[PDB]
Amino acid sequence: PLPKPVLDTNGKELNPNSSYRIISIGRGALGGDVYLGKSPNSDAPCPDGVFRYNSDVGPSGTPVRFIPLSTNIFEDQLLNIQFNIPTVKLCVSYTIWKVGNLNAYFRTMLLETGGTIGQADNSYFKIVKSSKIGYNLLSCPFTSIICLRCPEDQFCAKVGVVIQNGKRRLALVNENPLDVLFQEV
Amino acid sequence: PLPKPVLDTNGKELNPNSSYRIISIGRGALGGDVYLGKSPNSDAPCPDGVFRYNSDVGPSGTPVRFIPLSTNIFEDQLLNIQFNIPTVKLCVSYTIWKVGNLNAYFRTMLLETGGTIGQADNSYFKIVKSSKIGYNLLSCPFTSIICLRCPEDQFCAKVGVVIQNGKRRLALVNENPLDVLFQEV
Ligand SMILES: *[C@@H]1O[C@H](CO)[C@@H](O)[C@@H](O)[C@@H]1NC(C)=O
Ligand SMILES: *[C@@H]1O[C@H](CO)[C@@H](O)[C@@H](O)[C@@H]1NC(C)=O
Repeated sequence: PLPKPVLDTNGKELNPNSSYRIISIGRGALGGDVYLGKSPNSDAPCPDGVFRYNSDVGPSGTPVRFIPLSTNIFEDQLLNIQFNIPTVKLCVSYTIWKVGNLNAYFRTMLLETGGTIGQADNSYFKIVKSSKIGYNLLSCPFTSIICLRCPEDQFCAKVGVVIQNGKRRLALVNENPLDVLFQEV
Repeated sequence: PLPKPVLDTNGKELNPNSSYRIISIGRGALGGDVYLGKSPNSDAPCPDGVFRYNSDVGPSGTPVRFIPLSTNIFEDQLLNIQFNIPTVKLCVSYTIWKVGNLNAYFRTMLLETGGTIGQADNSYFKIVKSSKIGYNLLSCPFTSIICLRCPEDQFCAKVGVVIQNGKRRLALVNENPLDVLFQEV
């Protein structure tokens, strides 16, 4: 059963050598690209939160790029995500996607930057097919820990949104995964 | 298939109304009861770490008690653990077992106090049968998050030991779960 590659909004497969906006299936109010923001309650000296805009009628998202364990970007395979933007050089670290510590208010972990590439921690995601339209992101935190009788001894979860100060904040959810598309820039 | 009850070192089942030492199968140097200590690098104002002693030839453990979702203490069922000791009343909270945030050095989560009873977070454990001798503790953190295709959509892990400042610190492990016995006091 051959690994299936993830495609952009043009059919053309996903390339490590290129940058993409993670854009929303949902249209208008129901849409808004993923971007890099500052968490309302973060002590980080850089923007460290992963949000989507509240409508698609405003700014484009922040270009991300993907980093497989492989050579190519496939469905259902661990990878790193990283905002692909020039930074002031305190924040030079705060571009790699990561899943945070458990947040008691939201009872889930939230997406943030400050992650690492190549390492077995909280910085691994999966692209997969939505059960509805397009693609879902997964977060597979704790790759170093045997998740008992789980697929491949690995804990993974769907990536959705919670509302944090009236902004859409990507977080691990149980229902309504964010369905997304990748759009080269 | 009827729920199996967890028994102490006397055959008598485990009772919410009683206190137990979590003691080690291993003898001598290989033994040492679970106890309540202060983490070498904790900012907590109370002792907040779960350790076992380095030999069984020293002090007895700290009595814990168990708190089922049920009425009775069974194998393979979520429960809370709490040190059962009189406290100075800052620390009155710092007796309920909990699993910490991911620790990058050890690449796992560590056992600490500061947990809560009854709530869907990081304070849930399971008693089960060791694959070798006696009982293993499990930690099922993140009960609020759908662990995809995992048993009951729940991430669980074995509880073992790492060495933190030369003391034995209970933590989520992959191999060598701590095999234990419960001994009423
Ligand atoms: C991108 O750049 C390197 C340069 O050698 C190529 O080998 C190529 O395999 C990499 N991947 C793609 C999709 O271009
Ligand atoms: C302990 O105390 C209460 C008092 O009513 C009893 O109902 C009993 O069911 C509880 N459980 C055990 C094992 O004694």
